[PDB]
Amino acid sequence: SELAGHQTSAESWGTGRAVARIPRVRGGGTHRSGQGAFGNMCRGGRMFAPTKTWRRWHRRVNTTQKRYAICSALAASALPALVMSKGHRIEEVPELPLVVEDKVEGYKKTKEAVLLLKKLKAWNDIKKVYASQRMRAGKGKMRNRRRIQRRGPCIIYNEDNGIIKAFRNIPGITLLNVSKLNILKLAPGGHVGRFCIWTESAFRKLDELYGTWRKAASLKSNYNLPMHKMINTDLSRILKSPEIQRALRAPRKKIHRRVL
Amino acid sequence: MKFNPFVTSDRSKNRKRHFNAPSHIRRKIMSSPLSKELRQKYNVRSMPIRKDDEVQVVRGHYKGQQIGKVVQVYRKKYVIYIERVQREKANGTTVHVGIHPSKVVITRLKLDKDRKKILERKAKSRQVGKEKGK
Amino acid sequence: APSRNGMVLKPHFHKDWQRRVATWFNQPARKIRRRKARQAKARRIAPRPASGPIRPIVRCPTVRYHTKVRAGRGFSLEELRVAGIHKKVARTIGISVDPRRRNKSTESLQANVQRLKEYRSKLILFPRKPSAPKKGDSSAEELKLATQLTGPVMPVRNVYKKEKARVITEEEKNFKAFASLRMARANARLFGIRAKRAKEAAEQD
RNA sequence: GUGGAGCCGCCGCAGGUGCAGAUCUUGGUGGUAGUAGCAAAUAUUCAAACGAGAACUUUGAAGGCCGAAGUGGAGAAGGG
RNA sequence: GACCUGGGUAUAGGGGCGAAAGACUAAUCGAACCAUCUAGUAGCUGGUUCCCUCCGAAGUUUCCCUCAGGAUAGCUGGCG
RNA sequence: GGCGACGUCGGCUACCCACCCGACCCGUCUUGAAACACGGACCAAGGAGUCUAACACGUGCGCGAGUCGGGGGCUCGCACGAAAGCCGCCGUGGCGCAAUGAAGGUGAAGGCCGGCGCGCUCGCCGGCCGAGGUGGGAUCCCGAGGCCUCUCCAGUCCGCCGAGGGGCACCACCGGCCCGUCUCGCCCGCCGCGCCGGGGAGGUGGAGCACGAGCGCACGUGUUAGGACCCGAAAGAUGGU
RNA sequence: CGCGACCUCAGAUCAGACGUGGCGACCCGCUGAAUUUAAGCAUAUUAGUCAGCGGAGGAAAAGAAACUAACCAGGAUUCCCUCAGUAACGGCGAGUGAACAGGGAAGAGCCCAGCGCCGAAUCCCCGCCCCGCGGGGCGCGGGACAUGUGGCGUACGGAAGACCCGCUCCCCGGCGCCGCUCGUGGGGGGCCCAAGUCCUUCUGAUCGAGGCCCAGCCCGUGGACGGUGUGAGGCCGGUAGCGGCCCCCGGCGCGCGCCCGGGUCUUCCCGGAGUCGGGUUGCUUGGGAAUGCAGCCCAAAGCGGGUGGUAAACUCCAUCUAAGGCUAAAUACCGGCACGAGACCGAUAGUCAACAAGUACCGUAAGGGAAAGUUGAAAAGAACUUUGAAGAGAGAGUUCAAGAGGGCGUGAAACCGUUAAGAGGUAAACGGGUGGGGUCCGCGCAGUCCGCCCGGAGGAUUCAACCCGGCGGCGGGUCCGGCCGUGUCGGCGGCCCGGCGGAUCUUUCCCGCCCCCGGGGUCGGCGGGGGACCGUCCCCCGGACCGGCGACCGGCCGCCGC
Ligand SMILES: [Mg+2]
Ligand SMILES: [Mg+2]
Ligand SMILES: [Mg+2]
Ligand SMILES: [Mg+2]
Ligand SMILES: [Mg+2]
Repeated sequence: SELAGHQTSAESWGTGRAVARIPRVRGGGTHRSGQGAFGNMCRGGRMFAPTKTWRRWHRRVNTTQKRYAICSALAASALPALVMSKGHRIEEVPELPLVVEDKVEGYKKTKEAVLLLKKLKAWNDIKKVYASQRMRAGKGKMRNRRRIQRRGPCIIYNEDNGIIKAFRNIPGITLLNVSKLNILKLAPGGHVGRFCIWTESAFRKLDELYGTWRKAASLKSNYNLPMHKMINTDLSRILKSPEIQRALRAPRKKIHRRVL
Repeated sequence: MKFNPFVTSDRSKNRKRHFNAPSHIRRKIMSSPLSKELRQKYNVRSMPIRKDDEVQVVRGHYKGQQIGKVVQVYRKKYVIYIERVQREKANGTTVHVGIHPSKVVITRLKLDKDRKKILERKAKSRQVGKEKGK
Repeated sequence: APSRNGMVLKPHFHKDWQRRVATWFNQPARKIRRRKARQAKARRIAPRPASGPIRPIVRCPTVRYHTKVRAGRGFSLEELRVAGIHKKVARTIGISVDPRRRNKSTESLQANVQRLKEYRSKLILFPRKPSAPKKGDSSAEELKLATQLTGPVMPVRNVYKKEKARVITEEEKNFKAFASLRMARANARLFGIRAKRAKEAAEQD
């Protein structure tokens, strides 16, 4: 409520007649004769600190963090655990960077779409999207967003030649260009590891577009890929090495409970 | 999926067109599909219903194999009346109970100078779309 | 109301400011509006260049910025005269003309003239019909393209000296010192009083 | 047990986010209570009718009152 | 009779009008009413909505048109 | 080890009652409330520490002597796209890396050796280096000596190691250095010998140096300005009936 | 004394045109307070803002320097980013507070008076016809303007005129159209894919299940809405450089109208007055010894005048030409017509108004101003019979449901009625403590232990052991193939058919030039191109080391099902 909520003209009684000192409306006649005027307390009144249109809605993240997160989301679709346990059924599928040839971008009819995802054993995810054809919890149904629908995979591509015309009807699936990506699409709802189907011309461009650690990338053009904070991350292989257990004391497993 | 900006997606307005329609739009939303035997003869899918198109009622309380002609089309209540389906009052008087015409199958149409021309164009504007597969 | 160690503050909010607020909730919607005002103007005119005419070479006018070079407003009006082109065909050739501009040095004159005699050399015009009064053949066999972007001849190209490697000579590593700046200040602010005592020298007769 | 068409858990995000009070605000309901009250200017009574039903209506007979600066007969203004 | 009364007209807020009481000016007058600036300011009263667990005080110094308040230290907690 | 059903056995909930003991009515100001201090008939729903800017500090993340695209530009005529992506001869620019002064202006390195001009407290020269020293200072290194089925022959080791060395961060001090003034003082330099520049040694003033730590973003707390936690006047002003 | 001009002024229901009111969010001009802040209050703050008044527009205003600058000079206005919360102002308190640079959006410049020349070469009107739409043009004759100055050329970057030289002969409107149109200009109407197929549930399906080796069908069409409840396929519609139509939109091409530009030298012309400035007074601004603007007075000048941020005098230098005018764009929008969307509100919320809301109602008037959404899928709204004057009951009926009965979804709490159970002298209620009673709950009823192993008792099936066959897996292993890390280089291997980068290099390399006398001296280079060296990345063979989440080969041990 911007400012107007105060188009009711009134004043306080100003004396101790027997009512509260809240502003009361004027006149007579109708039922809005001596009722409560504006104030947050009263019926038909104004609200406490009526919200403004200049609340700071839009947020900045500096782009070295916008690129640190897009590297850490593509590097979480590689591991099978971070992409099965997000919820994608990638049980029966082959190799986790699924890579198909550049001939897939000639597809302009969606019968060729469905036989693609069936033959890669990845249709068993879209069949799970059809389980999410519910309707919205709460009161979204009158703010016109109704059918809750789980996302399926994404198809990540470049040099669009028809692939957007063939997959945009399949329910719950996404496309995104491999030059103009989206951390919203790669890591939906915060949980990392959305399942993805790649393309030869897209799976190769990332080495120019993010790089390796050996060189700077040639398309982000002043970037270098992030530096790994740990050398060996498998500490079960670390702490079972004889260079460590040469210097440890002992175990100490006697409990020594309380003696009466 | 809607791509046009110039057409809606909301519930607040599509209902508001749906109840506050004009009348010439109103016959368009009150159609009934053609029967299986007749959607091969004219190969057209749906026709705006009128006063003489005889009909069996398929989905509802009075279901199937009761071919009878329509008698009166309440456009105000989006409801047809058929002279076979009836329901008695408490008085013993008969009145027609009404049904929404998307739950209704035309077994046989009516033809005039207009319906020869409408069934021309509604059949013509299908196989033009078949010629886009070159 | 002031408390432990902090900042004295003067915020300018005592004036009523809740009426004169200007939200930028349309600053995307103006960018997609003024790209259409270019894209339906880049193709609307011609294979004449977008990004305006050829702009001059101009040096920035302060102690802070006189080491760099800026795109300016127009050829001053003797560059049109030195390069030998009439002043009211110059803006329909496609060269921008600034009428009131001075020039007082050849060191910044010639960088415009060298640009200007090179522009017309890298220019082709179209005939009405190919009678071609002062035009050669077909313009480069249909000119290889249509349009440029963001400046015809790249208006900055801020260029620098090399001075690759030298040898210290004797004088050079002796003289040009701190005392070559002090007395430059100690004379140029004492230039007038020392001539005032050189007015008193005459009346001693 | 009613109800008749939508709802919840979990990881995160965002709030016009939690009521005993403000002679709070709107709305509702008791206790008081079948209580206080229906007391300015004298006054009604009998029979008949219409009626499902009469102290209060009509009709009669009697008793009365205002009493010509009217508790009468007519207008202005206002009421429509 | 310096009498009472109907309608017409005139005089409007720091102004009308007064045989004078600060009376009267649409139940409002030691300054009318209506709307906005305005949600005007308040060292002043009234209120300030869930649970557990840990720690847990102060009414004194100095100065102020300060004595119903604030600053400063004191005392407290959280973070290390 | 013992006892026992077709109505019995256990068990309580926001259940009733009886009894004993305990028990003044709740919010609020207040040194003090059950108050003969105020508000409260009952019930439902509404109903009060918000948002924006600025700052400060703590924490979290990214990059790091740099960081930041917030503004424009680029991508096809895309619903979710008012998103996201990129620019870098788009770094202009902010804040930081450089302080002091009123201002003109000026603007942060000493150490060790040797040789010397009366080595004369003044001073001149080359060389090696290079952030000065004192006392504490976790940690790390050397570590005499000891410690295993018999005494002599040796190995990586381990554990207890007396003393000693290098010394992070920091804390106190002494010195140095930069800038502002003040006392004393002699010398040098020449785009040209002057009410010209430069320097010295002491003592003070400074938000300085002494191998830099900042910017961006997000969150919390606090303070201010905005109607500013909600409610409240007697007024005041314009413009009207 | 009449007559005739011309100047002043009037008259007309004369002929023909205009203007007046509405709106007001945005824009332009005036006028313009007080609350508040300062813990008081006068200056200051609030703010040159609300109110008041007058104007127009789809934008308006602003605008082509009487500018910023003080150096290697920038060059209309407007807008955005900074400069900046800085300079400055202020009981130097609270507070207020710009601009120039710089970067981008946008980019468009011109005319007139005058000065001087052209025989008024100019405009208006009336009438007739040239001849044409939906109307106006250039003809021709009348009348008026106008010499107190119309039109052409001209505008301060100069311009004219006289040459002289070498070029060149145009544009623009309408007219008819074809050929187009970037989302393929705009509007309008009208159409464009696929299951109601089997079984099942229901008041009703849009439910749950199902569909051969193509996964039942369509997908550029799984947005959405209504349908008797939850729909890609039942129907409107969505997608689509999908279609067919009807009108309108800019730009080929004949008849018209307009119609010598440029440079060089020589002469000539060259500018806005009760205004600038100055004084004094008020308002205002950051403008401070007066920024703006106004009143009043005195009132200019031509090498002049304005400005250059501390008043005055002198001198020097810079820059612009004021007192006349026009102008699209980038830009502001909370009223208007249409729209689209929403991490919103869900009927005491959202605007006051989801409904017959600025309505009912009040006030003499200015003005103040609410309440109030929901039966069902369908009215199928209770026919008919009984009682009563009727209200209202009882039956019957409709519906899955009247336990949905014409403010009818759900129907809470207070409260009241009634039934039952309980108890009742210190008003009731409460906390601790058991006891009594009642409701329901389980175990379940002297009828509950549950699995593990062993020994007896009878009962019915076939492994396992080994061995063969068998495909798979674990753990080693000559790492033989392949492998990849890091340093050593070499083939310079692709450098002259390599990647990016480099204020590393080269005045015998290649263009446009200055310095010096038709040339040259590198004689110093400058604007620019290669090719040499490094710095990092690409194969070869060669080396190391691990064959490591980098995997397979065979052979071995020891598992595993069939
Ligand atoms: Mg709910
Ligand atoms: Mg109490
Ligand atoms: Mg007043
Ligand atoms: Mg309500
Ligand atoms: Mg009840």
